[PDB]
Amino acid sequence: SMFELSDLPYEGLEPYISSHLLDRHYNGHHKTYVDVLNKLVVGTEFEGLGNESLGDIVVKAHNSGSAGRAIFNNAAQIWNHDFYWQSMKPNGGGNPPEKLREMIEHSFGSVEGFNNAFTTSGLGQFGSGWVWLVYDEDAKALKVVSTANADSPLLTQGQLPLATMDVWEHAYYLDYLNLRKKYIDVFLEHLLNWDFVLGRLEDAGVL
Ligand SMILES: [Fe+3]
Ligand code: NA
Repeated sequence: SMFELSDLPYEGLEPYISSHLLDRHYNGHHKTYVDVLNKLVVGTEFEGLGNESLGDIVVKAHNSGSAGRAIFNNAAQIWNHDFYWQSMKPNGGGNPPEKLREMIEHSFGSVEGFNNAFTTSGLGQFGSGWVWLVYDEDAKALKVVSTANADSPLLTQGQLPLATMDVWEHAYYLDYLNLRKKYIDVFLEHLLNWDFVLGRLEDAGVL
């Protein structure tokens, strides 16, 4: 019945995300969202709820408009960061597994087509935000979309999130400074967790 900072799935992602950067992003930014949300939900319908309710809280707070905006920003950021950490692994990146190949090829023309769409989307999100690989139920295909600030596919009907890459400047600044492209390159090359993507498409019954 309080929000908590959930454990990382790994000890680190060096040398791609430095020890210092991981510490500041996780124990600094992500931890602070958890603290702030605990403070904000007091006296509201969300008091005494835990991490499993985060998805529900995001949608309800967003629908509330002005009354729910701070709660939305913080709940959404916690949910987004949890998703981000699961979206990477040590020895990640590279080509998708065999069981994903056709869907990737169908949706983006080729692996290189995917890398290009993902990179374009990341450099295209002006200011703070997130890049998502999603399954679009109406297109019957994978898509790349970006969101501003704390927005996510939880806000959009028919769009199942599969992986995310944080493009808030704090996600990469300490290691890559203003070179967001260098960080995006590294994400695709060595971080993206295809086991997570695949596992979620299997859970949703898509594959
Ligand atoms: Fe972040
Ligand atoms: Na959705």
